[PDB]
Amino acid sequence: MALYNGYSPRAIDMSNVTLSRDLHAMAEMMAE
Amino acid sequence: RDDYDFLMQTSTYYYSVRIFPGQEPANVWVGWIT
Amino acid sequence: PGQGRNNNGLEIGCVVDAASGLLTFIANGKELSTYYQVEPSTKLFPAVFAQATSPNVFQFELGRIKNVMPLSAGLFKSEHKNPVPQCPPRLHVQFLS
Repeated sequence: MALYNGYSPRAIDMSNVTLSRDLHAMAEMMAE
Repeated sequence: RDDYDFLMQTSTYYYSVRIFPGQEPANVWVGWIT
Repeated sequence: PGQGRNNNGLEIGCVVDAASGLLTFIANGKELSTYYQVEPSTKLFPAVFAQATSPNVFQFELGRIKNVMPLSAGLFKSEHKNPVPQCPPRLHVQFLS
């Protein structure tokens, strides 16, 4: 993908993304 | 502007499936089954 | 292409030709090389197999691309010559159990 490569900003509606459950634990530690 | 005569004489049918962002596309399969 | 799905959800469209039996797939406006040829008098059920990685998984859409009949015309006899897409109450999602 990296090889493939007034402004209207359109960011990804990232709320629908969900993490693995270990990833939830990791997010918890890094939030702490 | 579609051709009305072509639309009436055609037999092709179409449906689409929108996979929402955040869902893994590799896990999603689309097509027909019997 | 990749990352063509995070800005907007991925669009896979299924085109069935009931006269020739040619199954072609249109994805994000570009026609996929994958295609299937079926034999006459075959009942094809629209189907999606998915493993949920998000609260929202996917969405059936019953629209029509240019020069193609909507799925309701093929499904229902009374709507055979109706270009306007419809979703009658008979059509409903089923799951294997």
